[PDB]
Amino acid sequence: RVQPIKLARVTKVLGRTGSQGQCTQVRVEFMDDTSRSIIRNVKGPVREGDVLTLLESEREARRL
Amino acid sequence: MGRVRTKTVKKAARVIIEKYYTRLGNDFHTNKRVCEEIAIIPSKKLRNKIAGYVTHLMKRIQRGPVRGISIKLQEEERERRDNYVPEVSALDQEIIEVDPDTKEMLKLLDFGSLSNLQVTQPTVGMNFKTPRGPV
Amino acid sequence: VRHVLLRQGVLGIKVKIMLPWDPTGKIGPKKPLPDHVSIVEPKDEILPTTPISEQK
Amino acid sequence: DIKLFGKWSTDDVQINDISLQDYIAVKEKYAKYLPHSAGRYAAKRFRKAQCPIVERLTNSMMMHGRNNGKKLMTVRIVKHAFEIIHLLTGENPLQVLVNAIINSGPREDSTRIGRAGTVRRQAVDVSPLRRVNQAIWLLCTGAREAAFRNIKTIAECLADELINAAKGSSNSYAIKKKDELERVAKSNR
RNA sequence: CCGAUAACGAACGAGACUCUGGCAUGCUAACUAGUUACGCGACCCCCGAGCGGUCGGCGUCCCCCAACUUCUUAGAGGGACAAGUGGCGUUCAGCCACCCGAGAUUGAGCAAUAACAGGUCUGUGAUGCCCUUAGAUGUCCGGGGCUGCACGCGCGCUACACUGACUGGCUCAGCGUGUGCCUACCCUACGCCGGCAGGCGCGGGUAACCCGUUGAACCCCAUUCGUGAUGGGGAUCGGGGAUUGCAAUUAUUCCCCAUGAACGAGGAAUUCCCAGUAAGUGCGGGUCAUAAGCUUGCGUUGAUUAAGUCCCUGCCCUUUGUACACACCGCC
Ligand SMILES: [Mg+2]
Repeated sequence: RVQPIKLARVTKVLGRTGSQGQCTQVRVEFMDDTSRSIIRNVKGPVREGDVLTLLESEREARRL
Repeated sequence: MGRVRTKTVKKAARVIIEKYYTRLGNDFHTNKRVCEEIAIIPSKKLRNKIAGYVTHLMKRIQRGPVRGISIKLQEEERERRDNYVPEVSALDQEIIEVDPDTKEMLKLLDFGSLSNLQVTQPTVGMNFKTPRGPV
Repeated sequence: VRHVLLRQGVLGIKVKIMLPWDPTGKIGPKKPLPDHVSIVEPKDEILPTTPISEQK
Repeated sequence: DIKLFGKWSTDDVQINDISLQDYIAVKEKYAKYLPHSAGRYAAKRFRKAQCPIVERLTNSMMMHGRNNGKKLMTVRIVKHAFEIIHLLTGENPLQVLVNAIINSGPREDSTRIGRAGTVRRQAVDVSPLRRVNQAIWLLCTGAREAAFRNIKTIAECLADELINAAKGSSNSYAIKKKDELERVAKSNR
């Protein structure tokens, strides 16, 4: 029933966020489906072309 | 980052390019050597900053008309402007599109009924003027 | 810097004079301003004539 | 052909998850005899990912002021702890360290200071580089806390910390802290 | 800085500049610097090497009786410019990445207009006024004080331990000081005595010549200890011995043997910091007859995190509002 942990690869970096620069928003496409892609805010040093894991499918989508 | 060149180097580079464009070239290590004798530069750092900007500006000049003057580009302009005069004028067209409203004006000036004039059909609809405001 | 003693107190005088540049070094210094770039003026040296060869 | 500390070839180690393959540096050109190759790894962003992971462990293990420049002692400690983990498990200490890092690196966290909503504020994902950094930091902190006021040696406590993290037994300080962080991130979703 | 332009032409500041660090087996040189090579040696191997291995042992500017400058020293120069390539950008100013390269942001110094009732009259034979000027607020001498303690605060040092302490062995620096105008007081090798602090003789050095090849600490390798207020910590305190000085009591400092107190990582708060940096760790200089828990420098080991933001604290520019202009610690 619960959604399994999946993987998403960063394609683009959408700039910092978090009121202190401590997060960066990145557009990530799921390794399962190349077409399906969302935007998520992540912490730590991120560069385009790296894979990060997701414990949930949807959390957030906004443009600053 | 932090590689902005100031007035002291930019004006000097422009002046020496204007004066010695022929001697100057695309080689940084040769422009730094010609800068030894074409001008008195107190500091080696100043002289090679100037030489680097000179090479950059010459790369720009070889393609386009930079604000720094050059006698070859100036004479090329002075050629293009006074030349490419067409063998036949664009003002000796055999037929001329003339609106009937414009036709009556020549009648008073008794220069109408010329062969080169062709009385057209004026547009009907008066559909000029853009729609007002938004949309 | 010089002090002047007046009946009311002390007046401090500071005088700074920017010396003029001169290659002789007597009326002032010899080195030019570090940011001053002086460009020598060339001659014409156009030579648009036909290629000849002087024999000497 | 390299044999870090004279033994335990590096080429036999396989990285488990794709997310940390580019950031865990154990194989091929990341094959050095010693975890002491000071080479200006902080001069640019994303350069410590090219630093071999044993050297990162060594750098993180010397902390709390009392031993800050003593990197030779830390190299010795890592060498011994590798001997103990090989003795206990029978498998490659480098593989054990890699698996411990994979299992210790948290996958989510919390951030934002918006009046401290529920636990911190709003849940956030973590980058692979921060996963590796936090895993190494958690392992070193767990070993240090385990070996502070007791007879067990730093090498032994580092060994058992890495072993428990690699097997995921939740008997490790790093695993417990990671679980707590994931729990509060879930609450701050 | 590029550009737009009722502005044009300038001046200061920034930058440029000076010193320092990084590279030059390229040049100039070196008995107050060395390296190689050779000759004497000393020790090991000797089966058998022998152009064998070690020598901070002696020599070859003790002038005819070797060369060279890599190491060291320091001068002249060179070298790096966003210069080359790719992308972004008006394709402008520039930005990002990469190659080659020692180096693609090394640190400092200097530093505008205007101002503060900021600090110094206890730096000055800088100084206006005022006070005192012989029972002196001048100056000198003796003694005491500046240290004094129910308490609060700031800069620090040592620690709370086993990533440790003790004992022994081994092993590596760079800054820089050194015999005094007055002015008396230097750095110290070596030998002897003592357990130590020290003492007693002999030198050397006014200095790349002597200390000194600065045998530094940490670190490294072995020993003991075993999670305890314990061999952690060394506060407090007794007794004894030296050194400086005219004088050591309110202990100047140092040495030895005893005492082993709090302290088991510290609340609210809060400081500093981005690469040879923080930190650990010693060594110089200043003060110094005697002296560093201070400061100014130097080396040694040497990281975690970050290449962002305006959230807090502030700063700069523009617009805006103002009843403020002693300028929001305002005004009312
Ligand atoms: Mg003891």
